[PDB]
Amino acid sequence: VGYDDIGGCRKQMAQIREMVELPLRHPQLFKAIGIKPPRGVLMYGPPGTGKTLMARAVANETGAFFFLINGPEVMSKMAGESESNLRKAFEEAEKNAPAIIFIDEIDSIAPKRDKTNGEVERRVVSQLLTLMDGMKARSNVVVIAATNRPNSIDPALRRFGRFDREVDIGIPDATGRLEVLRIHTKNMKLADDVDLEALAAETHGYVGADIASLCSEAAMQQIREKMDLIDLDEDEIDAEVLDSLGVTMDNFRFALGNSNPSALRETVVESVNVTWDDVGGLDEIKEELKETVEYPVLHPDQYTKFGLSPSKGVLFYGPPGTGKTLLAKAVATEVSANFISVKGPELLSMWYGESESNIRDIFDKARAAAPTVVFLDELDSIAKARGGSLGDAGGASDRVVNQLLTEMDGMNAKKNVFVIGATNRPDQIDPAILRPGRLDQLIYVPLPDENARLSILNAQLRKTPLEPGLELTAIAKATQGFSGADLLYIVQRAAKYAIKDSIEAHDPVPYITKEHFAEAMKTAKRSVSDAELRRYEAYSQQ
Amino acid sequence: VGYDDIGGCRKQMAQIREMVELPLRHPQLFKAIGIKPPRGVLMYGPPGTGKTLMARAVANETGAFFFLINGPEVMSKMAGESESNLRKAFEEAEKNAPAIIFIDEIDSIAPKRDKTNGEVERRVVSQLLTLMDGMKARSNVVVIAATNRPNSIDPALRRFGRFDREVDIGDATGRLEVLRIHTKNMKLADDVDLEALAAETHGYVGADIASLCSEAAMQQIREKMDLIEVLDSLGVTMDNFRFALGNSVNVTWDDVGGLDEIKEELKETVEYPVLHPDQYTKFGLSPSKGVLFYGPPGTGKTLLAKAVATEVSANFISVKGPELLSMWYGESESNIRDIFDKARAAAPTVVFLDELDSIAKARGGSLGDAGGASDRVVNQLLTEMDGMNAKKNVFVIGATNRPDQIDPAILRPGRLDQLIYVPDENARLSILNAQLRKTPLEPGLELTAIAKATQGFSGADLLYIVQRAAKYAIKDSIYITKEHFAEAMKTAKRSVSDAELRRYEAYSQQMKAS
Amino acid sequence: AAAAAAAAAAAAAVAVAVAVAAA
Ligand SMILES: Nc1ncnc2c1ncn2[C@@H]1O[C@H](COP(=O)(O)OP(=O)(O)O)[C@@H](O)[C@H]1O
Ligand SMILES: Nc1ncnc2c1ncn2[C@@H]1O[C@H](COP(=O)(O)OP(=O)(O)O)[C@@H](O)[C@H]1O
Ligand SMILES: [Mg+2]
Ligand SMILES: [Mg+2]
Repeated sequence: VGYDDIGGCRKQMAQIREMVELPLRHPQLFKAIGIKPPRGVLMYGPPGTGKTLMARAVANETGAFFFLINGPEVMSKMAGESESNLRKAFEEAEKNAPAIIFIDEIDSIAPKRDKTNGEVERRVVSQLLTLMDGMKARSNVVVIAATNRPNSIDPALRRFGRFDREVDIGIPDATGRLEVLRIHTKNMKLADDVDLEALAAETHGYVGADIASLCSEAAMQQIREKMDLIDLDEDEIDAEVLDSLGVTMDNFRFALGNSNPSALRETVVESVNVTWDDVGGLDEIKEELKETVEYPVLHPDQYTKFGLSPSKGVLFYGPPGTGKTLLAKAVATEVSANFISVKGPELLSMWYGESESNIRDIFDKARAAAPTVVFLDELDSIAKARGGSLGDAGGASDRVVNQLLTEMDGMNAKKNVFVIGATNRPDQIDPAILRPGRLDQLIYVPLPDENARLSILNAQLRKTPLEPGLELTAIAKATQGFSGADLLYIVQRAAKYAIKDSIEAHDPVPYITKEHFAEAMKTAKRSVSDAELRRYEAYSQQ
Repeated sequence: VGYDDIGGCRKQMAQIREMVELPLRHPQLFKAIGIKPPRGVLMYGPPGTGKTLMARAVANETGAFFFLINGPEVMSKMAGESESNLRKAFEEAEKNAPAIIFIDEIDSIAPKRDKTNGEVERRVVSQLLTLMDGMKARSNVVVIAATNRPNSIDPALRRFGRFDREVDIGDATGRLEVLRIHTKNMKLADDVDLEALAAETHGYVGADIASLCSEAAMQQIREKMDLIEVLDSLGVTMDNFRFALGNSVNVTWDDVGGLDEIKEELKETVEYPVLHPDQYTKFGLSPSKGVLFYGPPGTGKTLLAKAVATEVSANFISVKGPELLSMWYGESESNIRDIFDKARAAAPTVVFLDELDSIAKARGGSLGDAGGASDRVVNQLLTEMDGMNAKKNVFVIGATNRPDQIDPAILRPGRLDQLIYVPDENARLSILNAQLRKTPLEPGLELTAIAKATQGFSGADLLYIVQRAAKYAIKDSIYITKEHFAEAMKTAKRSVSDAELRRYEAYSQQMKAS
Repeated sequence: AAAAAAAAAAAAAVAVAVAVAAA
């Protein structure tokens, strides 16, 4: 492992290389200017970005002495050995040659004083401080640290002379991810039809080890598609097939469609399968959503050419059972950006100040794996109007909405995050949310009309055997006031009658008959009420 | 143990078997493809599922060294000792030969490093992270984990290189396979049918089946040794297994009287999707899920739900209306989410929500803290019943006595599509016959006369009359005679008034007209 | 001759949390 293994962080790599190499390769410059170089690095960032890999690279390349210290491995049973261990380690490091020290998980042996108990922790922290910067502090020794939670470190350790340059090794961009993919696939034998440039673009939040996992999974799938076809050959491996190995593009696509970024492993959404053809009617809304979603991500050069950021938020409102969550499902299924589904009251908590910690966590997750689609379902619950309630519920339900206000439009770096809202009482959300910059465009999704409802029926029966002489237009012209869910129910009842007939006969009937479908239509429902549809109509008119 | 001692977890067992053994059987393949194999597995599922059994079986089938580490065992109060214990364990595992490390219950020693306050927990977490990944971390040795809640683990631990693979180890055929493999070493009997066992024990994790078989076998000898060639003709029968099960309701399509069309509709709509998944896949459509019952109280809605739940191999989770509300902020919604997560975690399952008038309440607007709580509960219920879910197999069944106070978002098709109305002397005859199934009857009593004098009673009233007759019979003893019915008939209640009947009739007429 | 040694590892503390009531 050398400096070429690590890719995607050329800036940070150079930032570390300068102080690790130039003082040891060309020290004439610093004596000519008469300033000693910085001596201390704190690599931070999300887990797996390549901090330990960068330490390994700088260790294997430089000819200087390298000493490894792990975090919890320094302290021992008896009182006064953690400090003795640190003393011996630093003495050995400085005894012989210019040396590099590397502390894995410095957060495990550098807790913030004034908030931790146990005297041994304080004593070892103080010993580390004295070793790194005290009287006769150091003599040509460099220290490197690696952590995932820099804020949980003693501020006395994050000072010049101890940790002066804190390099941020974070998630790569598209070019960095492309570089990571190309480096990881240098020894694995692939197929000529595999293109790395396209494959890197679909991945958005995959950082380092995530990409490695993708590669490994693809190879495993390729092994399991054809190894099973051939004899196991436990005695020996046939040479002819070994030269036939490779990885095809379909393997990479399959492995990609299963994997998710390691950051968003806890919030993984179940594999629900919907497609744009499965949503009938409301084509203009479909095209508008596609425009507002996939123009920012597929054509960012245009937006910077015009020098403007894109619009982000959308809110569907309308009568229940029309395709709001269905549109959310379709977006989640056939869009490159990551999806984080959240239910309405799912984020609220028993304790004080935890619903806001939950909101903070999910929105930081969204900003880390940008571009991302955050689908807030039933916004009418958490986004209640502030107004006046005079109660602890009012106090807690007012604090939660205020966190949402500052998270969507606050002090953030304009990262790509598209918020989709879905409510059924749009009059009961504070106007501070129904504003451009939070949810700019408010899409009303009425009940389907004759053409739209007919298209819905055609979409619903995509994979249903039907008689050649069936005329769905007639049932569509004799329906009024229905919703897509009601037509779905009609389809379900027709299928159930067909199944009843098939079981009674028991392929006696390889299709749904017009008689079965008429029997199903006999018990029409008309889910939504006309007494209550006027509320939506008045709200839209206003 | 061996691979033959595992049943039901076929696909995940095969996946773990191949991912562990392919490197061991021949590394030339991975050398040729030039990629290193996965070296970590996070098993998660309810306790007693067979996860450690699977790990042990894989370790036994291969030339490995199964080393077990318990969660609470390694954690200690001394400073710098638990980390030393983990380091010693890993050094031992890597020292001898390529081995399998099974660290059980990592959730006890992985508190996410933010919600914890003890420094030893964070220190051991960091030690685990350094051991799994780092400079020369692992050299041909794999680690297996186990937990009930996989969420309460460090994100750094659920990374690639530490726990790159997560396996869900949660049915009828697997349960039957476990029954077959757990009774392989004992000659039970010739007339014992395992279909009833695989259908009746519909809520057994898999480690409880071994206990059930052992208990039945022990009780067979316990009952066959009071008086005592003896070794000949030994083994368990159906009676021993039934007793073991006795040591989750007892109804089968008989305790309900009348309402034949309602019974047939429920039976069809519940059994069709369970018996014939192939037909629906051929037709390419999902089944209906929701049913709502409304009418006067004490009519048998709970009885009907139990009677339609019993014939299938599904579970039964009955929850009362106000039996979930709490004074805290977000506890009711947490309870609802837990209930539905349990319901969909064991498919198939029928959930019986009782007194929807208490939960739904037609949220609208109330302008109060109770109003906000009701709004949040209604929204959570709406999202869970039909939202960003998979709806594998869940049959929500509602039951209320005031459907007018329900919002038109739960009555919507796809959530509670079927609006069934539950409303006679001929029906009362069947009700009395079903109630008096196992009872010593007199030839001289005429149930027709008893039913003729009801004129608007409910099944609760009939059960009360039967209970009074039984009390009189027991008083006389300390068969049922006619004079007990004669004296018990005068003390009728007729708790259901007349105005509510008019309200129900008006609601039914409005629904029919709609 | 024998010798002694001192050791002081840690202790156990108790925290207090705040809850929110929705009436
Ligand atoms: N799939 C299975 N096949 C065979 N036996 C099982 C299975 N699942 C559980 N058992 C039985 O349960 C007992 C203990 O289960 P165990 O695997 O320790 O539970 P857990 O999954 O909580 O570790 C074992 O003796 C085993 O015989
Ligand atoms: N049709 C019926 N046949 C037999 N028993 C009945 C019938 N209807 C009611 N019962 C009896 O009366 C009681 C009704 O209670 P339950 O159904 O839980 O109340 P509700 O009808 O309000 O849901 C049950 O214990 C049941 O045994
Ligand atoms: Mg590392
Ligand atoms: Mg929806």
